[PDB]
Amino acid sequence: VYEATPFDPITVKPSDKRRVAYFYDADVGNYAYGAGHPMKPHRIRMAHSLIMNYGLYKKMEIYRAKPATKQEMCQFHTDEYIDFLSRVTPDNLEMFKRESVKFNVGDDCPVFDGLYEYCSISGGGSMEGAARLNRGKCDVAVNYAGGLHHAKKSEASGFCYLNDIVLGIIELLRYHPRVLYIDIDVHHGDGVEEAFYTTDRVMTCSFHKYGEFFPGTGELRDIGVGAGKNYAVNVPLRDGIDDATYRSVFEPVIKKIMEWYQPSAVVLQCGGDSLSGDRLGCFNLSMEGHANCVNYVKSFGIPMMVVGGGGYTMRNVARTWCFETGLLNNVVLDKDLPYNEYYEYYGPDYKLSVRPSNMFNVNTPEYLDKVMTNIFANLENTKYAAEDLGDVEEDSAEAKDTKGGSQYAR
Amino acid sequence: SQDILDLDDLVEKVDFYLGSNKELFTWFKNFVGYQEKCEAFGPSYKRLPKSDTFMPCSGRDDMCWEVLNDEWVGHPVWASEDSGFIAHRKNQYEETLFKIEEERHEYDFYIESNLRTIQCLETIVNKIENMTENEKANFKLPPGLGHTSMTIYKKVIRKVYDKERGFEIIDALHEHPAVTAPVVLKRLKQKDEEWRRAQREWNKVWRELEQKVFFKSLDHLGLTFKQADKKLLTTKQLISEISSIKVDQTNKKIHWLTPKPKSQLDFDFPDKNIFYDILCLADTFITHTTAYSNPDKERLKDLLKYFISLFFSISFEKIEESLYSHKQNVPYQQEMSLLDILHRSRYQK
Amino acid sequence: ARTKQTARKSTGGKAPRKQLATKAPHRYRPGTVALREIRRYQKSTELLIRKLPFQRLVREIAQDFKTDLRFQSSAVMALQEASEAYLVALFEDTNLAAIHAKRVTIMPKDIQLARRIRGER
Amino acid sequence: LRDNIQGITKPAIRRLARRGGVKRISGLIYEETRGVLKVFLENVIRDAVTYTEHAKRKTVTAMDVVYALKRQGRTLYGFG
Amino acid sequence: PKISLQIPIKLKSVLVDDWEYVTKDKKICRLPADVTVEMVLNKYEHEVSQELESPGSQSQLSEYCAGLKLYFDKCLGNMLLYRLERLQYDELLKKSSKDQKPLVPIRIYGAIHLLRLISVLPELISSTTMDLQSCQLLIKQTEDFLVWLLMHVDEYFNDKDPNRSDDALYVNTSSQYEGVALG
Amino acid sequence: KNEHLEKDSKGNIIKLNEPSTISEDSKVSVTGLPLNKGPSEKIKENEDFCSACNQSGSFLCCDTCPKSFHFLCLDPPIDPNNLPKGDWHCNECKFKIFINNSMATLKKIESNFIKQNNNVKIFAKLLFNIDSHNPKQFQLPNYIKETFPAVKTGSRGQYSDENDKIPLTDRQLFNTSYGQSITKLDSYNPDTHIDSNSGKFLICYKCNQTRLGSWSHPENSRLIMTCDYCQTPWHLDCVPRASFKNLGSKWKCPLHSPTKVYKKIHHVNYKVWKKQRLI
Amino acid sequence: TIYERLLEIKQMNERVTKEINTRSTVTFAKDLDLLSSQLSEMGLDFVGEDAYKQVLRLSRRLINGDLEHQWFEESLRQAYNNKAFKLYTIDKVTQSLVKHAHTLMTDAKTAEIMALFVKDRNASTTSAKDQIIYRLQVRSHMSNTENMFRIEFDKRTLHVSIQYIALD
Ligand SMILES: [Ca+2]
Ligand SMILES: [Zn+2]
Repeated sequence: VYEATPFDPITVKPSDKRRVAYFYDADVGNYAYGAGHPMKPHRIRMAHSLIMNYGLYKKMEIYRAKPATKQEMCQFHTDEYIDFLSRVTPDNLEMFKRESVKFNVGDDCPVFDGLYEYCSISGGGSMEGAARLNRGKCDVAVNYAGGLHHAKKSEASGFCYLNDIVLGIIELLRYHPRVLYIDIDVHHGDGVEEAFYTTDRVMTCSFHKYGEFFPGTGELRDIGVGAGKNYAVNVPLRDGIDDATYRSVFEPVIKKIMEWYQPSAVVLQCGGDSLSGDRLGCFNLSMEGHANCVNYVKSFGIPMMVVGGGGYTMRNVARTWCFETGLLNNVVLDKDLPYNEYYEYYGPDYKLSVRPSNMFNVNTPEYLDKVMTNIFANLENTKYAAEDLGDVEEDSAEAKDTKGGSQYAR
Repeated sequence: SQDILDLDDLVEKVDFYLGSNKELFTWFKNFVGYQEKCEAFGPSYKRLPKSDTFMPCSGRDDMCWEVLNDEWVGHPVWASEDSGFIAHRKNQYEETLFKIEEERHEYDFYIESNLRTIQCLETIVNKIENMTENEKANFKLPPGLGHTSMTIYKKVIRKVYDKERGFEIIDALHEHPAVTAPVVLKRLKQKDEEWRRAQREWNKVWRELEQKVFFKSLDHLGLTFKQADKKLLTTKQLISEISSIKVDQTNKKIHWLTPKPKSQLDFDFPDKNIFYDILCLADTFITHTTAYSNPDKERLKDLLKYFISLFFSISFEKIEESLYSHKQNVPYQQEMSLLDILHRSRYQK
Repeated sequence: ARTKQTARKSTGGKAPRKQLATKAPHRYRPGTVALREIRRYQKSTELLIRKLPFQRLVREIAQDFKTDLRFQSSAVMALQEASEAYLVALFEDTNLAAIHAKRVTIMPKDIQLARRIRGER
Repeated sequence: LRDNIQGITKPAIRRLARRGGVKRISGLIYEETRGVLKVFLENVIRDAVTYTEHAKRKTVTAMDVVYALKRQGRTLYGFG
Repeated sequence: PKISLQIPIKLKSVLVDDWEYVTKDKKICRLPADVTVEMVLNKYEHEVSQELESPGSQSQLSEYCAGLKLYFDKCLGNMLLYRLERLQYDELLKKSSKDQKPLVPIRIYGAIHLLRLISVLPELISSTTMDLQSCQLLIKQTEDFLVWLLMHVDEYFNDKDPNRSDDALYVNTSSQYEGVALG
Repeated sequence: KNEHLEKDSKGNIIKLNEPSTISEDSKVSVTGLPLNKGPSEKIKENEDFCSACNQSGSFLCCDTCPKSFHFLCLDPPIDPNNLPKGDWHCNECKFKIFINNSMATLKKIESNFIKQNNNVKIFAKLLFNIDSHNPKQFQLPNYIKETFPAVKTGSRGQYSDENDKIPLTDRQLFNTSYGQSITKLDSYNPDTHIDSNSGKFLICYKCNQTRLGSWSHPENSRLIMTCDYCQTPWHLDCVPRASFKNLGSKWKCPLHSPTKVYKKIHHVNYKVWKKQRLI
Repeated sequence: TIYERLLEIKQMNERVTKEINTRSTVTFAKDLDLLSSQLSEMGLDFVGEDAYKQVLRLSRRLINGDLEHQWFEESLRQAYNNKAFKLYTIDKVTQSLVKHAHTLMTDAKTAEIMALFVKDRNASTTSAKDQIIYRLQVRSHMSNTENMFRIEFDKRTLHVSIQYIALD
């Protein structure tokens, strides 16, 4: 059921005029993982710096989510794990040796200074994004600071300490009976899939590279257990997927899910790793082929939340996150960067484009038909049917932020 | 037949054997009585015991208990079969854009983290000069200096002021800011000016290096092409390739019963003007080449024009104008048959 | 008590963790062939030290004296034919020292003595 | 080029000493010879570079190594 | 010298499977098992006591059962635990002190751990200095026990998938339990 | 040729310290300019292995003898947070110390133990001896592992079977030219579609074709791998299969009999059958 | 092989030629000196000509030896978005084609094959048996081991079909 079709230019849908809410906490740029570490929270700041110069702040509503408390972080993570995060600092690593092995923290996911604060910025950012959708204040929430989908209940994996998406989804689940989670990061979203595997209230459709690629889970046969059987949907893609082939897979599958299992809300994790040129991911997706994924899910008309997730090349992910923020606001951005503080990065033509590479596309139409056939076989079973709650406090950040980002330097 | 294997599982396994012979497999499905139209656990996830699921969570509502998963767990060290993973290989040049990226971040992280302290202290410092000197005596700053982030202003002061010495600065900054904040702000601006002056000098180094090696980083196949071609364009593989198609049409004949057809390989030539383009290319190389002796090169030039004009029905005179024009860009013609060209003895006549 | 330490803090070993710390009949009696190996060498003049492993040894030494040197392919030879000879002389002197000590097998005692007596220490 | 002195093999030394005249070579030589050869080159090169570094050249040519060897007393013939 | 102990193949195939679950599959046995080393020997001592008539052998039997229990308590800590199971053993000691009752391994551990002690009995015998007539006394007596264990292998060693039954003798290990035990 | 901070809190602060800013940052010194810009510019006593495990980790070292132990291995286990104060000894050294300097002949010490417990007498020596040895990790005696030819001890003491693929040489994983990656044949290797020894083409079982495509058009090529037991080539498409699986374990091709069967009784819910191990 | 590599360039030639001309410098990158000017000075940017005709007169310089290899390649990287990587060995494939064409004049056994072909290709009226006559004579010149090919041409549809033959 895989029909190869050439890519079409991204067209904006005038039917939907969603009022977006953008969550930017100005501090989230100032945390650094290590000397050579791939995860660089700088990419949020540049992706925000570009956004303000297009004048997208005229359409969006800028918010600064109140950082997540220590208790609210525990509604997914066990109390022992969160308690370890609060105290742990580079000077304290000697005192904690049993924990640092038990909790996979500080060796690949380093214990950098400010470990707790950065995690506290991510969660209140996604959690409140769900809280605003529930109240009806915004049809979209954009929290690029968060999206860390690799963390587990008592373990930090894949650079992700606090799994905000689970915290975000649990907030949506208090109003919406069913929630759909869509993963477009090249890695398997094991952090969210393993959390919601049993329940049927969440479907975790994840696109990833299988074949002993981290975390080496997400095989096609993993479809959940117990009540949540068929309510998990993994699409194991091979190397070198590109713009035209990705659309021919993403769109048919998503269209099937939102027909058979009608979600009340979507949590779309716009992973930057899938883009071409990233240091850890191996796909050939360009921006237009990647931002089209967001435009398709938006077109359905149901409330969604966009989380940043993982992106390892600051130049590429900051460009595509700005373009995706354009599509949600019903504006297709011009292919000309505006002057911004981080201008020397986007070489060499200084245009807003992520150029697809030359690498050989290996997914074959005979293979993709067998993967998409099994999924459709399963999906025909999924017919529809100091605590703060509904944290809502938002802070109205733009008065403070307008002088940032918007540059008249010369 | 030993009642160890269920009937449905038997038919599923036989499918991998007799799948192609539809007339046979259908008979087998008819024979055993198979009728068409949980245990689907999956390979990734393993169940934990009941006791281990009791490790507490403080803020889990009743709703969270039904939704979240505690029994089933999956980890990389199990899915990897303990043998590890394979990371995607990267170019020699694509690893330069990664070295540059880190050098970019290292300068950018320290400068920007420094600015956020400058504004934090700048609003503070102006407050002191408003206050009375007696007042100045008692204006301690709570941690975070009233700012939103308690951690940022520590990692910046500790970097500048010598590691450990830096700790009693912060304590002095809280306990006695009126005389500490003006001094710390002064130096932090001074360290800002030095850091920026470096970046600009480092900006030229990074920009040109990215210019020399960017378009190579995208080019995964181009770098390895020059070596691959001479490996895969040879007298051997061009015959292995065409033979591989012949065996497929005859193999199935063994199994799928495909008839033996003609024309294993098919080519198509939609555009004529490529032929004058290839000829003028090989015309240039032949004249330039030093290996072929000058009298013989006239045959090499005259072979390609005649063979092409013969095989592809293109008139020879049309070809000669095309070469002539390409000669312009930079006395008699009897009928030279390709048959004449192929024998040296007749060629001299 | 004194406890060394653990060098690395993870159970996976980082092989499964991305950005890994650790994942990115007839026989001659003894001696009879020896002599046959000598007359097969003392009669020949071909270079004994393998060349491309020597080239990379000279470059490594040149670095800490000056950076970005470029050796003429002749001046890597002229080093090799020298350092081969230096050693062959040293080994003759050590063989003498061992024949002296009344054993046959040269040993580092013999090397160090044949250098000390030369005064080239 | 972290360790190249381990590139001068065990059969390399064994072949040399076989030319020298030995018969049985004790195991600790194969390591200890490397210690000698190394401290030989560090003297021959450090001189050859200086002749080069003087003439402003950036290439240690054979006419240098022959000179550096000459002061060592180990005069070399055949190159200049 | 070298002492030979003939373990029946079926029991010799169990152990290997136990060696696979604990080192490769990385699953450990539920420690408070249903058939512990104590009642296993309680049944065997009780089934064989009536079987044999001569009172002389009854003394030989009863002490081999009484002895094997006392030896098992001393032995389990030292050399009857794979590395991955050391932590689970530790938490039992740490639970025992809080419960204020001293841990007694024969009450806790299952029949498979008794078989581990039997497997290394020849190596333990050879290390010490014993009378030869007692060496054949233990080995013959043990070979009589293993034969009895073979007749009842079905209802001590059952192959149940831990994911499924949850009554299986082995239970999987969390990614946190495995981390500390191996790390 | 040699001959040739503290501040009066009322007062101002003495400057903390002149910043010794030699950071050796990834760029050479944060304050320093680029250096020479040559390229990049277009114009110009105790052992280290646990005596019990024989592996690495955090150790607790015996004082008398050069034997180190894990924190978990020693009996009873010792918390890394809380340790016995002062010097520590392995249970072996404690024994020798115990014996030595008191009732020194062991015999008499042991002769009391056997006489002490006459009921357990048959096990008397074995009980006494166990107090002297250090803690150990259980390893199956060789006469058990030698019964089954397939099983073999791994590098770490693991159970390694005929199923586990022999490990790839560390060079093969990380030392390859860019064009050809051994680990993944995802760069159009056409020599996969050939049988090395015989020279004929490998033919998939499902479709009875080999899809070796032209060098002109490589997208016509379909990837083929071979079973690790059967040696029957399969496309990565026919067995739906994402990749080659050359790291974890030998790939059992479909078409090979089951070695473990879970049968639902349809009335415990299930019965398990496992093939007898090869003796 | 040359025709397949060249044609796929000419098919893109209409789209690429428009794209190269219409690309514009960002004003914020032109006031400052940021955009690379290395190729513009050397002239290897397809600003003034159609892309395909320019690719030829760059290749003609490659065989002539005027243009360094790494500069010829880099010019097609920026001009064609890495799409045209196959034209990196147009100098060598041209060479191998000439070398093989040289074998046709020499190797008098092979030349005698195209001695027959020219006569057959000139024949308008060929009986069915005439082809067999043509085939059997050609088989006489090859050794009984070599495996002759059949290249078939259709004038109306410019369709060339090659059949692999290893008959008696
Ligand atoms: Ca689910
Ligand atoms: Zn990712």
